Amino acid sequence: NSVSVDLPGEMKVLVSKEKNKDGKYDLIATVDKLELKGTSDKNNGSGVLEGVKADKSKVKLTISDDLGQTTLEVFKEDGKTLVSKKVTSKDKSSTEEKFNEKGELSEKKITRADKSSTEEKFNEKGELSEKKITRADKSSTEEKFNEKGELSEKKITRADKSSTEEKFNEKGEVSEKIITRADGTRLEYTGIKSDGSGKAKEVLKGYVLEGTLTAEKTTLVVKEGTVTLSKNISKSGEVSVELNDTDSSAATKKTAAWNSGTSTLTITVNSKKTKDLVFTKENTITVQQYDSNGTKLEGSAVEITKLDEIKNALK
Repeated sequence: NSVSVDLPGEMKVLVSKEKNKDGKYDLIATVDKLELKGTSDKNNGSGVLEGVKADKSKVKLTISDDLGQTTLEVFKEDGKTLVSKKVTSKDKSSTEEKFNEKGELSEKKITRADKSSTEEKFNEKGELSEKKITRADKSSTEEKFNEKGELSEKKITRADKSSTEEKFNEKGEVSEKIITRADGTRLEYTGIKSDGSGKAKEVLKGYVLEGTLTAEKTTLVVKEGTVTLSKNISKSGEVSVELNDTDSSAATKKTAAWNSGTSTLTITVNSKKTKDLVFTKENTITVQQYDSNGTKLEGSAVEITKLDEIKNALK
């Protein structure tokens, strides 16, 4: 009864082998649950097919004579006001537009043959509101602009799912910055001022570390009584941990060494190594105890899950 035909948009059309009552060829295709229907004086599968959704919008598919392009148009109930238009080519590239009630372009999206894309939204003056470019890999950069045409936010997401996200003030300087790492943990900088100064906050699994950004670097502090543990992030991004005890007694005072090659803070009490604090590549902290002498580590490292557990390690 029919013959099936492959079309640009991962879609297919069926075409009758016989002519109908009116000398024409029947055409049928389903497109998102909607069955579109039409007829053509041709039988290669080209032509227009139309439908109506349940909410009364009209759908029209036009398939070019050579079958190398398709246009899908959604209209409102009047059949005249365009809502969306998607044009697709057999190389898989594409164009989508969406329109508002007035019929201005509100959204536009170009898709390349390599699935990379550029998306743009326009405000009600028809000016650029937001733009996103997504790269062949999975990388993506993404901008927002205010009602004065100025950048207000920018976000550089990467292949590994890492991202930097900036917000901008009136001078067009960075007043907030959020840094996410592949592992989902964050670095959050707020209230950034022209000198450098701002709040800092590292968000980890189960707890947050707080501190300050200066133009020198980032310092996150944990305090327990006389002890202060400081986690420094330098302008290169390298981590350094530091311990200060405002204690003066010997039998009790804590003291620590940082080994940058291992990313491990070892704490000594009374000339004997007591435990190791490891700060991992998965940006977790772990603790492990030494033996009597302080020569070797024993048991198994234990992941810190709450802040109150870092404090108890510093007692």
